[PDB]
Amino acid sequence: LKDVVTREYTINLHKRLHGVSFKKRAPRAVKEIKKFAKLHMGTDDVRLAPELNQAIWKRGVKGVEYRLRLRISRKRNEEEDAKNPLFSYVEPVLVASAKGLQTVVVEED
Amino acid sequence: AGMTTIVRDLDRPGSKFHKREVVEAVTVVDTPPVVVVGVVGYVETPRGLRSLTTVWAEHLSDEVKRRFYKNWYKSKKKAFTKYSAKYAQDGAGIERELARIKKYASVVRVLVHTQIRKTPLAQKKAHLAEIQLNGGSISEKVDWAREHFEKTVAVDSVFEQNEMIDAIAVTKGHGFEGVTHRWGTKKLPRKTHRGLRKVACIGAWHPAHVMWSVARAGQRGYHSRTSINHKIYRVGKGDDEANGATSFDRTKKTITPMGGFVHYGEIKNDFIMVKGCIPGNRKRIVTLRKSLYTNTSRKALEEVSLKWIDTASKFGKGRFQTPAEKHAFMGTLKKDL
RNA sequence: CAAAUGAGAACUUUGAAGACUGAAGUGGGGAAAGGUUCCACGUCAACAGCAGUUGGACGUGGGUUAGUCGAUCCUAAGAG
RNA sequence: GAACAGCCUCUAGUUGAUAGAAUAAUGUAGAUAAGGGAAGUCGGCAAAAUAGAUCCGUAACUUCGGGAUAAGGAUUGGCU
RNA sequence: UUGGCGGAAAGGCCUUGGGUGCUUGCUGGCGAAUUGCAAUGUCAUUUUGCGUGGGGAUAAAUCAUUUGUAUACGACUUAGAUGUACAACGGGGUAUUGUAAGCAGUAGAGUAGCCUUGUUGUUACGAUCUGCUGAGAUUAAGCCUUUGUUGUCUGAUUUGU
Repeated sequence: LKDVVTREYTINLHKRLHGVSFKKRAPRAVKEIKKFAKLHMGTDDVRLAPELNQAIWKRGVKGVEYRLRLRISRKRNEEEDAKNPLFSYVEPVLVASAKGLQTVVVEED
Repeated sequence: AGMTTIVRDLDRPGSKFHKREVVEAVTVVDTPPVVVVGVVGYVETPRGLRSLTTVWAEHLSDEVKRRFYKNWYKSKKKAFTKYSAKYAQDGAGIERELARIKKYASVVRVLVHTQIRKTPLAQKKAHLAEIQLNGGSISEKVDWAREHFEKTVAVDSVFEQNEMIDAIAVTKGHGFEGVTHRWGTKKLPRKTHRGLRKVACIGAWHPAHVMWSVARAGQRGYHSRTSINHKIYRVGKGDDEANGATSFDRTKKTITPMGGFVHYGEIKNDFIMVKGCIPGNRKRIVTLRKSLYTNTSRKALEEVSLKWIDTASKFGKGRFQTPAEKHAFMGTLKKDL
């Protein structure tokens, strides 16, 4: 019963979206978070929470936050599962600031 | 590695800056000692120089076999394995090849390779080249090569200060370029239909072809260039703190600027500071070659003593040479309690 | 962004966010014109210069209620 | 705000225009530029500069009505 | 089997010796027809194979990922199966800006009174000023370590001397 890990990460959307056209910054932030989850858990099937979408779009197209504290939980697919048995769910985690935070495993307990 | 600035007294008897200090741009080339792994002999033929054989070293560096590979990580690392099996005897197939190089091969060159692991680059793939030995008989040259097998030659052995050398490098690439910047053609007037960064007339009616001498768009940069007459301003030692320290400054500081050379890093190895610019960009392999003639010019024969070397940050407008000087100017700070 | 529907969803629906028109509007009605395009119910053949589960498309149906709103009556330039 | 001008927002409506990736040249649209300032060019074409309001000041000429916002100067916020 | 010599494109030359076969150097014995009167009348060569034997070692490239010293796309410098390797975050260095929020001040032009009979009693405020505070924020996206945390490391195609 492995590959069910949940980890807290900090993603630097600043370096991610440096030099991007203003009308594509929040969509590109969504795609960069998908790629970040894929690089850190190997799962193509990345599902973003609507609250994380709200965090990304909090300040319009070009107002994506500099650093985002995400909670990526790799889970197991079900209900007519897709090609990949595993998928990642990316959630927003509320912090006062996203600075000074290191990636940390969280457990179901 | 990058460019920096020096201050030196200028000595040409007759200039209005004679015995007056001058501020000069210099280029720093980080030169860790290169390993001599192998030699090749060239017999002269009525079709040019033709290599007759190459004799390699017994143990080759991991970086040099990486040079020989492409997907190095997913490899059996079988490279020069049977050559080293040929080795481990006295001269079973080795003394014979060296003897062939002596008997023939008027021109003999040593195969040398860089220490990319010493250089701050992330390459791990050494640069393998040939260097021609230019003295003595062929027997002397091949004896030199065989004696220097698996040995590291430092640049202070070959290049001296106040010396004119040539830099051979591939210049910085700039992709596809228009004719206006690729050739420096006059821009067309503002009221030009269909663009103005072009050459207006690319040929007459006859000959009914575009000639090779007409300027056209295409690749700019990434060209091989050999620029001559660069004066070596310093041959500094990596195993030496206060590299950038001179008899005028006497401050214990290294040539590496504040925050490190931009896009490159540090110069923890031996280095050369040459005057002016050289072809190629930072992080790029360059070849430093001895002059092909005897240049006096009353400029090649100039004795250069450096009075000061700029080690301020190149990542902006750095006002300080050393962290101690920065702390001395700014006093105590909030971060350091 | 998620969910639903669906064989199939960048485009359908529903939530959530970000926006826009900014009251001489991208809003609510009408005149000429169109003629059923209105509205409900079913899916890929065509059409919607990508797609389509959607549609002003396709098939089948339903829909327009006046003594008071208009016409009808009057005369205008004019026609006869 | 002088203002159904330009900007932002309630009501209402829309989120429709094939998309994804990358960011070569040349384009289209929009900008900036040392020092010089029309030397460019048929030609100051194009662009720039000017600009609202208050106060001061305002010539030649004149059909006495104008020219005139002539030209030319200064000020402008917040708070008590 | 023994010396070599030959690098211009050497790929050729004798020998030192042992074994074997012909010898037209000089003389004999047998055979040849009939392919019919000629018919080129068939005699020498960049490759291989279910195959046989005198013997040998079990490699890479490419796609996918990455990289940015490159780049329109291809190409091009790079990295990636346990390394002081790579990557995502965090301190440092570095740099850019200019002194953050909050709290406090008998600071601040001033506007309205108390009575316990006027050298700090105080309130409803008040742009700004001062202190914490060269602070705070940003810092590679084409500047470094994972001495800190956390993860990654056997996926697909082709190559005949």
